[PDB]
Amino acid sequence: TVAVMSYSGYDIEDALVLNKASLDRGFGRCLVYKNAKCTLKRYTNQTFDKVMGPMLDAATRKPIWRHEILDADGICSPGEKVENKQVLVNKSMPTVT
Amino acid sequence: LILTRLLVPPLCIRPSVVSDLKSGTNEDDLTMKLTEIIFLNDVIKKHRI
Amino acid sequence: IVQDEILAHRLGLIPIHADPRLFEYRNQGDEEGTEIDTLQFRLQVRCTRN
Amino acid sequence: MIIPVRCFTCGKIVGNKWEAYLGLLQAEYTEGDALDALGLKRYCCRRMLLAHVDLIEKLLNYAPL
Amino acid sequence: DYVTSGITGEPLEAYIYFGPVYYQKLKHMVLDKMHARARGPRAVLTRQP
Amino acid sequence: RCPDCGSTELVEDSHYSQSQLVCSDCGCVVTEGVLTTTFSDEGNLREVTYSRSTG
Amino acid sequence: QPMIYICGECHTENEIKSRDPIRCRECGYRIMYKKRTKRLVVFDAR
Ligand SMILES: [Zn+2]
Ligand SMILES: [Zn+2]
Ligand SMILES: [Zn+2]
Repeated sequence: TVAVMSYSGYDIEDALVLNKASLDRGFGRCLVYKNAKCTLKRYTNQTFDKVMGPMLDAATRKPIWRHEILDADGICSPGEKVENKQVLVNKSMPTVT
Repeated sequence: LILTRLLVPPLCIRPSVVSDLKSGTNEDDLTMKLTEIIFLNDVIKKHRI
Repeated sequence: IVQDEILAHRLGLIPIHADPRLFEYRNQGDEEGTEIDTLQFRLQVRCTRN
Repeated sequence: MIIPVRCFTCGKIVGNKWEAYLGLLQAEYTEGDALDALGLKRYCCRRMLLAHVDLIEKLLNYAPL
Repeated sequence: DYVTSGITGEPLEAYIYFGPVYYQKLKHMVLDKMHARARGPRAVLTRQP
Repeated sequence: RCPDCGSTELVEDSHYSQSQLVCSDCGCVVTEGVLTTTFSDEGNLREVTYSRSTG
Repeated sequence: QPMIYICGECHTENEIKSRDPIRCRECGYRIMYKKRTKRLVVFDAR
Protein backbone atom coordinates (compact mmCIF):
# COMPACT_ATOMS: atom_id res chain seq x y z
CA THR A 1 0.00 0.00 0.00
CA VAL A 2 1.85 3.05 -1.33
CA ALA A 3 0.83 6.64 -0.56
CA VAL A 4 1.79 9.25 -3.15
CA MET A 5 2.95 12.25 -1.10
CA SER A 6 5.97 14.04 0.29
CA TYR A 7 7.14 13.16 3.79
CA SER A 8 9.98 14.33 6.04
CA GLY A 9 11.96 15.53 3.04
CA TYR A 10 13.88 12.24 3.09
CA ASP A 11 12.45 11.34 -0.34
CA ILE A 12 14.03 14.12 -2.37
CA GLU A 13 15.42 12.37 -5.47
CA ASP A 14 13.75 9.01 -6.15
CA ALA A 15 14.09 8.12 -2.48
CA LEU A 16 11.12 6.54 -0.75
CA VAL A 17 10.40 5.78 2.88
CA LEU A 18 9.22 2.47 4.33
CA ASN A 19 7.05 1.60 7.32
CA LYS A 20 9.06 0.06 10.16
CA ALA A 21 6.05 -2.03 11.18
CA SER A 22 5.70 -3.38 7.64
CA LEU A 23 9.38 -4.33 7.55
CA ASP A 24 8.98 -6.00 10.94
CA ARG A 25 5.99 -7.96 9.63
CA GLY A 26 8.06 -9.53 6.86
CA PHE A 27 7.43 -7.11 3.99
CA GLY A 28 10.32 -7.18 1.55
CA ARG A 29 12.09 -9.92 3.50
CA CYS A 30 14.69 -11.57 1.29
CA LEU A 31 17.04 -14.55 1.41
CA VAL A 32 20.47 -14.81 -0.21
CA TYR A 33 21.99 -18.20 -1.06
CA LYS A 34 25.65 -18.67 -1.92
CA ASN A 35 27.46 -21.89 -2.77
CA ALA A 36 30.85 -22.90 -1.40
CA LYS A 37 32.48 -25.78 -3.27
CA CYS A 38 35.80 -27.58 -2.89
CA THR A 39 37.48 -30.48 -4.65
CA LEU A 40 39.51 -33.35 -3.21
CA LYS A 41 41.74 -34.73 -5.96
CA ARG A 42 43.96 -37.78 -6.17
CA TYR A 43 47.19 -36.72 -7.92
CA THR A 44 49.43 -38.53 -10.39
CA ASN A 45 51.18 -39.86 -7.31
CA GLN A 46 48.96 -42.31 -5.43
CA THR A 47 48.16 -39.62 -2.87
CA PHE A 48 45.06 -37.54 -2.30
CA ASP A 49 43.77 -34.44 -0.59
CA LYS A 50 42.41 -35.43 2.81
CA VAL A 51 40.32 -33.54 5.35
CA MET A 52 41.24 -33.76 9.02
CA GLY A 53 38.66 -33.62 11.77
CA PRO A 54 38.13 -30.62 14.02
CA MET A 55 41.22 -29.38 15.84
CA LEU A 56 40.33 -30.34 19.40
CA ASP A 57 41.94 -27.95 21.87
CA ALA A 58 43.98 -29.74 24.52
CA ALA A 59 43.08 -27.19 27.21
CA THR A 60 39.31 -27.51 26.73
CA ARG A 61 38.98 -30.97 25.10
CA LYS A 62 36.83 -29.16 22.52
CA PRO A 63 37.31 -27.79 19.00
CA ILE A 64 38.99 -24.39 18.83
CA TRP A 65 36.87 -21.36 17.97
CA ARG A 66 38.06 -21.22 14.36
CA HIS A 67 37.03 -24.89 14.05
CA GLU A 68 33.82 -24.74 16.11
CA ILE A 69 31.33 -25.36 13.29
CA LEU A 70 33.13 -28.40 11.86
CA ASP A 71 31.61 -31.82 12.43
CA ALA A 72 33.62 -34.92 13.34
CA ASP A 73 34.38 -35.74 9.70
CA GLY A 74 35.95 -32.31 9.19
CA ILE A 75 33.09 -30.78 7.17
CA CYS A 76 30.77 -28.09 8.47
CA SER A 77 27.39 -29.45 9.37
CA PRO A 78 24.16 -27.92 8.05
CA GLY A 79 22.05 -25.83 10.39
CA GLU A 80 24.92 -24.16 12.25
CA LYS A 81 25.80 -20.48 11.97
CA VAL A 82 29.06 -19.27 10.47
CA GLU A 83 31.04 -16.15 11.33
CA ASN A 84 33.88 -14.52 9.44
CA LYS A 85 37.19 -16.36 8.85
CA GLN A 86 35.79 -19.62 10.18
CA VAL A 87 36.65 -22.81 8.36
CA LEU A 88 34.11 -24.85 6.40
CA VAL A 89 36.32 -27.67 5.08
CA ASN A 90 39.51 -28.65 6.93
CA LYS A 91 41.16 -29.55 3.64
CA SER A 92 44.82 -30.60 3.57
CA MET A 93 46.98 -31.08 0.49
CA PRO A 94 49.97 -33.39 0.01
CA THR A 95 53.02 -31.18 -0.40
CA VAL A 96 54.87 -33.66 -2.62
CA THR A 97 52.45 -33.70 -5.58
CA LEU B 1 75.83 3.29 -28.08
CA ILE B 2 77.33 -0.07 -29.04
CA LEU B 3 76.28 -2.46 -26.27
CA THR B 4 78.88 -5.02 -25.17
CA ARG B 5 77.68 -5.44 -21.57
CA LEU B 6 74.21 -5.95 -20.11
CA LEU B 7 72.97 -4.58 -16.79
CA VAL B 8 70.61 -7.12 -15.28
CA PRO B 9 68.19 -5.17 -13.08
CA PRO B 10 67.50 -6.00 -9.42
CA LEU B 11 65.11 -8.75 -8.24
CA CYS B 12 62.68 -5.89 -7.36
CA ILE B 13 61.72 -5.61 -11.09
CA ARG B 14 61.75 -9.38 -11.76
CA PRO B 15 59.20 -11.28 -9.64
CA SER B 16 59.50 -14.97 -8.76
CA VAL B 17 56.01 -16.11 -7.78
CA VAL B 18 56.35 -19.56 -6.20
CA SER B 19 52.93 -21.02 -7.03
CA ASP B 20 52.22 -22.99 -3.85
CA LEU B 21 49.37 -24.85 -5.57
CA LYS B 22 51.95 -26.54 -7.84
CA SER B 23 55.64 -27.45 -7.86
CA GLY B 24 56.73 -24.40 -9.84
CA THR B 25 57.54 -20.71 -9.84
CA ASN B 26 56.02 -18.23 -12.27
CA GLU B 27 58.92 -16.24 -13.70
CA ASP B 28 59.24 -13.13 -15.83
CA ASP B 29 60.11 -13.57 -19.50
CA LEU B 30 63.03 -11.20 -18.84
CA THR B 31 64.69 -13.70 -16.50
CA MET B 32 64.24 -16.44 -19.11
CA LYS B 33 65.82 -14.20 -21.75
CA LEU B 34 68.71 -13.45 -19.39
CA THR B 35 69.21 -17.19 -18.93
CA GLU B 36 69.15 -17.64 -22.71
CA ILE B 37 71.70 -14.83 -23.10
CA ILE B 38 74.06 -16.49 -20.61
CA PHE B 39 73.59 -19.81 -22.41
CA LEU B 40 74.34 -18.13 -25.74
CA ASN B 41 77.52 -16.52 -24.42
CA ASP B 42 78.71 -19.81 -22.93
CA VAL B 43 77.94 -21.79 -26.09
CA ILE B 44 79.72 -19.15 -28.18
CA LYS B 45 82.73 -19.65 -25.91
CA LYS B 46 82.41 -23.43 -26.33
CA HIS B 47 82.19 -23.20 -30.12
CA ARG B 48 85.19 -20.86 -30.22
CA ILE B 49 87.17 -23.38 -28.16
CA ILE C 1 11.62 -27.04 4.07
CA VAL C 2 10.84 -23.69 5.71
CA GLN C 3 14.08 -21.93 6.56
CA ASP C 4 14.87 -21.49 10.24
CA GLU C 5 14.92 -17.69 10.04
CA ILE C 6 11.50 -17.51 8.39
CA LEU C 7 10.11 -20.00 10.89
CA ALA C 8 11.46 -17.97 13.81
CA HIS C 9 10.03 -14.75 12.36
CA ARG C 10 6.60 -16.33 11.86
CA LEU C 11 6.68 -17.68 15.40
CA GLY C 12 7.55 -14.21 16.66
CA LEU C 13 4.59 -12.67 14.85
CA ILE C 14 2.20 -15.05 16.64
CA PRO C 15 0.30 -13.32 19.47
CA ILE C 16 0.09 -14.76 22.97
CA HIS C 17 -2.81 -14.67 25.43
CA ALA C 18 -0.54 -13.98 28.41
CA ASP C 19 -1.44 -10.92 30.47
CA PRO C 20 1.48 -8.46 30.19
CA ARG C 21 0.70 -6.75 33.51
CA LEU C 22 1.95 -9.80 35.43
CA PHE C 23 5.50 -9.78 34.03
CA GLU C 24 8.55 -7.53 33.95
CA TYR C 25 11.02 -6.61 31.23
CA ARG C 26 13.94 -9.00 30.91
CA ASN C 27 17.14 -7.16 31.77
CA GLN C 28 20.08 -6.82 29.39
CA GLY C 29 21.81 -10.14 29.10
CA ASP C 30 20.33 -12.89 31.27
CA GLU C 31 19.43 -14.86 28.15
CA GLU C 32 18.42 -17.80 30.35
CA GLY C 33 15.51 -15.79 31.74
CA THR C 34 13.79 -16.06 35.10
CA GLU C 35 10.29 -16.92 36.27
CA ILE C 36 9.06 -13.32 36.14
CA ASP C 37 10.55 -12.06 32.90
CA THR C 38 9.77 -14.83 30.40
CA LEU C 39 7.56 -17.76 29.38
CA GLN C 40 8.39 -20.88 27.38
CA PHE C 41 6.54 -22.68 24.60
CA ARG C 42 7.87 -26.04 23.43
CA LEU C 43 6.78 -27.11 19.95
CA GLN C 44 7.47 -30.61 18.62
CA VAL C 45 5.66 -31.95 15.55
CA ARG C 46 6.61 -35.00 13.49
CA CYS C 47 5.01 -35.81 10.14
CA THR C 48 4.38 -39.47 9.33
CA ARG C 49 2.40 -41.36 6.71
CA ASN C 50 -1.05 -42.57 7.67
CA MET D 1 5.75 -19.40 -0.17
CA ILE D 2 3.51 -19.59 2.91
CA ILE D 3 0.77 -17.17 3.91
CA PRO D 4 2.17 -14.36 6.11
CA VAL D 5 0.81 -14.26 9.64
CA ARG D 6 0.10 -10.53 9.76
CA CYS D 7 -1.07 -7.98 7.22
CA PHE D 8 1.79 -5.76 6.14
CA THR D 9 -0.05 -2.47 6.64
CA CYS D 10 -2.59 -2.97 9.42
CA GLY D 11 -1.26 -6.12 11.06
CA LYS D 12 -4.52 -8.02 11.52
CA ILE D 13 -4.15 -11.77 12.00
CA VAL D 14 -4.67 -13.14 8.50
CA GLY D 15 -2.69 -16.36 8.66
CA ASN D 16 -5.48 -18.43 10.21
CA LYS D 17 -8.17 -17.13 7.83
CA TRP D 18 -6.30 -18.45 4.78
CA GLU D 19 -7.21 -22.13 5.09
CA ALA D 20 -10.96 -21.62 5.54
CA TYR D 21 -10.70 -19.15 2.67
CA LEU D 22 -9.73 -22.00 0.35
CA GLY D 23 -12.73 -23.85 1.75
CA LEU D 24 -14.92 -20.94 0.71
CA LEU D 25 -13.42 -21.03 -2.77
CA GLN D 26 -13.85 -24.80 -2.53
CA ALA D 27 -17.62 -24.22 -2.64
CA GLU D 28 -19.45 -21.98 -5.12
CA TYR D 29 -18.29 -18.82 -3.30
CA THR D 30 -16.63 -16.08 -5.34
CA GLU D 31 -13.64 -14.06 -4.09
CA GLY D 32 -15.30 -10.88 -2.85
CA ASP D 33 -18.16 -12.54 -0.99
CA ALA D 34 -15.69 -15.01 0.54
CA LEU D 35 -13.59 -12.11 1.82
CA ASP D 36 -16.73 -10.47 3.21
CA ALA D 37 -17.62 -13.73 4.98
CA LEU D 38 -14.13 -13.92 6.49
CA GLY D 39 -14.52 -10.36 7.77
CA LEU D 40 -11.95 -8.27 5.89
CA LYS D 41 -13.33 -4.74 5.80
CA ARG D 42 -10.20 -2.80 4.84
CA TYR D 43 -8.60 -3.67 1.52
CA CYS D 44 -5.08 -4.46 2.75
CA CYS D 45 -6.14 -7.77 4.29
CA ARG D 46 -8.17 -8.54 1.17
CA ARG D 47 -5.08 -7.80 -0.91
CA MET D 48 -2.86 -10.07 1.17
CA LEU D 49 -5.31 -12.97 1.05
CA LEU D 50 -6.08 -12.47 -2.64
CA ALA D 51 -2.56 -11.92 -3.98
CA HIS D 52 -0.98 -14.81 -2.09
CA VAL D 53 0.47 -17.77 -3.99
CA ASP D 54 0.66 -21.07 -2.10
CA LEU D 55 4.09 -22.08 -3.36
CA ILE D 56 4.64 -24.13 -0.20
CA GLU D 57 2.69 -27.10 -1.56
CA LYS D 58 4.58 -27.07 -4.87
CA LEU D 59 7.89 -26.98 -2.99
CA LEU D 60 6.73 -29.78 -0.66
CA ASN D 61 6.08 -31.86 -3.76
CA TYR D 62 9.87 -31.58 -4.25
CA ALA D 63 10.68 -32.24 -0.60
CA PRO D 64 12.75 -35.32 0.30
CA LEU D 65 10.06 -37.08 2.37
CA ASP E 1 -8.57 10.04 0.32
CA TYR E 2 -8.92 12.25 3.37
CA VAL E 3 -5.85 11.56 5.52
CA THR E 4 -4.86 12.66 9.02
CA SER E 5 -1.19 13.25 9.78
CA GLY E 6 0.27 10.71 12.18
CA ILE E 7 2.61 13.24 13.78
CA THR E 8 0.39 16.27 14.38
CA GLY E 9 -2.91 14.39 14.54
CA GLU E 10 -4.48 17.06 12.34
CA PRO E 11 -6.10 16.39 8.96
CA LEU E 12 -4.01 17.07 5.88
CA GLU E 13 -5.02 20.02 3.72
CA ALA E 14 -4.68 18.07 0.46
CA TYR E 15 -6.16 14.66 -0.26
CA ILE E 16 -3.63 11.83 -0.44
CA TYR E 17 -3.37 9.11 -3.07
CA PHE E 18 -3.50 5.66 -1.46
CA GLY E 19 -3.27 2.44 -3.39
CA PRO E 20 -1.72 -1.02 -3.64
CA VAL E 21 1.14 -1.19 -6.13
CA TYR E 22 3.53 -3.93 -7.18
CA TYR E 23 7.03 -3.33 -5.80
CA GLN E 24 9.86 -5.65 -6.79
CA LYS E 25 13.01 -5.62 -4.69
CA LEU E 26 16.30 -5.52 -6.59
CA LYS E 27 19.49 -7.54 -6.32
CA HIS E 28 21.57 -4.42 -5.66
CA MET E 29 21.71 -4.18 -1.86
CA VAL E 30 23.89 -1.93 0.28
CA LEU E 31 25.12 -4.88 2.38
CA ASP E 32 27.12 -6.16 -0.61
CA LYS E 33 28.15 -2.81 -2.11
CA MET E 34 29.55 -1.26 1.08
CA HIS E 35 33.35 -1.38 1.10
CA ALA E 36 36.07 0.17 3.24
CA ARG E 37 39.81 -0.21 2.81
CA ALA E 38 42.53 0.01 5.46
CA ARG E 39 46.24 -0.37 4.71
CA GLY E 40 45.54 -3.90 3.48
CA PRO E 41 47.60 -5.81 0.94
CA ARG E 42 49.77 -4.51 -1.89
CA ALA E 43 50.99 -5.86 -5.22
CA VAL E 44 54.46 -7.34 -5.63
CA LEU E 45 55.43 -5.48 -8.79
CA THR E 46 53.92 -2.04 -8.09
CA ARG E 47 53.37 -1.52 -4.38
CA GLN E 48 49.75 -0.38 -4.69
CA PRO E 49 46.42 -1.76 -3.42
CA ARG F 1 58.96 -15.10 18.83
CA CYS F 2 58.43 -11.97 20.92
CA PRO F 3 61.52 -9.73 20.65
CA ASP F 4 61.05 -8.25 24.14
CA CYS F 5 59.19 -10.83 26.24
CA GLY F 6 60.56 -13.81 24.29
CA SER F 7 57.13 -15.46 24.16
CA THR F 8 56.87 -17.84 21.20
CA GLU F 9 53.05 -17.57 21.18
CA LEU F 10 52.77 -15.78 17.85
CA VAL F 11 49.40 -16.37 16.18
CA GLU F 12 48.09 -15.48 12.73
CA ASP F 13 44.80 -13.58 12.78
CA SER F 14 42.87 -11.88 10.00
CA HIS F 15 42.36 -8.14 10.38
CA TYR F 16 40.18 -5.91 8.18
CA SER F 17 41.77 -7.52 5.05
CA GLN F 18 45.31 -7.39 6.48
CA SER F 19 47.55 -10.37 7.21
CA GLN F 20 49.87 -9.82 10.17
CA LEU F 21 51.60 -11.64 13.03
CA VAL F 22 50.89 -10.41 16.57
CA CYS F 23 51.98 -11.76 19.94
CA SER F 24 49.06 -12.69 22.18
CA ASP F 25 50.99 -11.90 25.38
CA CYS F 26 52.08 -8.31 24.73
CA GLY F 27 49.89 -7.61 21.70
CA CYS F 28 53.01 -6.42 19.86
CA VAL F 29 53.17 -7.00 16.11
CA VAL F 30 56.26 -8.79 14.79
CA THR F 31 55.49 -8.86 11.05
CA GLU F 32 52.72 -7.19 9.04
CA GLY F 33 51.84 -6.92 5.37
CA VAL F 34 51.97 -9.64 2.71
CA LEU F 35 52.72 -9.63 -1.01
CA THR F 36 50.50 -11.76 -3.32
CA THR F 37 50.18 -12.01 -7.09
CA THR F 38 47.22 -10.30 -8.74
CA PHE F 39 44.97 -12.02 -11.32
CA SER F 40 45.84 -9.40 -13.97
CA ASP F 41 49.47 -10.48 -13.54
CA GLU F 42 48.83 -14.19 -12.94
CA GLY F 43 47.04 -14.31 -16.30
CA ASN F 44 50.05 -12.89 -18.14
CA LEU F 45 52.96 -14.64 -16.42
CA ARG F 46 53.72 -18.20 -17.52
CA GLU F 47 54.31 -21.10 -15.15
CA VAL F 48 57.53 -23.11 -15.44
CA THR F 49 58.10 -26.78 -14.61
CA TYR F 50 61.23 -28.38 -13.16
CA SER F 51 61.86 -30.58 -16.20
CA ARG F 52 61.84 -27.85 -18.85
CA SER F 53 63.89 -25.65 -16.51
CA THR F 54 66.63 -28.23 -15.95
CA GLY F 55 66.52 -29.05 -19.68
CA GLN G 1 32.27 -43.58 15.53
CA PRO G 2 29.36 -43.96 13.09
CA MET G 3 29.54 -41.09 10.61
CA ILE G 4 26.08 -41.14 9.06
CA TYR G 5 24.55 -39.49 5.99
CA ILE G 6 21.37 -39.33 3.93
CA CYS G 7 21.04 -40.36 0.29
CA GLY G 8 19.54 -38.48 -2.65
CA GLU G 9 15.90 -39.59 -3.12
CA CYS G 10 14.96 -42.52 -0.77
CA HIS G 11 16.50 -40.76 2.30
CA THR G 12 18.10 -43.97 3.56
CA GLU G 13 20.04 -43.56 6.79
CA ASN G 14 23.43 -44.44 5.28
CA GLU G 15 26.37 -44.68 7.65
CA ILE G 16 29.47 -45.03 5.45
CA LYS G 17 33.14 -45.11 6.39
CA SER G 18 35.67 -42.92 4.57
CA ARG G 19 36.88 -43.73 1.04
CA ASP G 20 33.68 -45.65 0.36
CA PRO G 21 32.10 -45.31 -3.09
CA ILE G 22 28.90 -43.28 -2.77
CA ARG G 23 26.02 -45.76 -3.00
CA CYS G 24 22.45 -45.88 -1.68
CA ARG G 25 21.49 -49.13 0.01
CA GLU G 26 18.20 -50.46 -1.38
CA CYS G 27 19.12 -48.35 -4.44
CA GLY G 28 22.03 -47.36 -6.67
CA TYR G 29 22.08 -43.59 -6.31
CA ARG G 30 25.35 -41.65 -6.15
CA ILE G 31 24.30 -38.22 -4.81
CA MET G 32 24.27 -37.88 -1.05
CA TYR G 33 23.74 -35.20 1.61
CA LYS G 34 24.77 -34.80 5.24
CA LYS G 35 22.32 -34.99 8.12
CA ARG G 36 21.44 -31.99 10.24
CA THR G 37 23.53 -31.03 13.25
CA LYS G 38 22.52 -32.10 16.75
CA ARG G 39 23.91 -29.00 18.48
CA LEU G 40 21.47 -26.40 19.75
CA VAL G 41 21.22 -23.27 17.59
CA VAL G 42 19.73 -19.97 18.76
CA PHE G 43 17.67 -17.88 16.36
CA ASP G 44 16.36 -14.35 16.79
CA ALA G 45 12.79 -13.38 15.95
CA ARG G 46 13.97 -10.10 14.40
ZN1 LIG H 1 -4.76 -6.51 5.67
ZN1 LIG I 1 55.44 -8.85 24.03
ZN1 LIG J 1 18.04 -43.72 -1.99
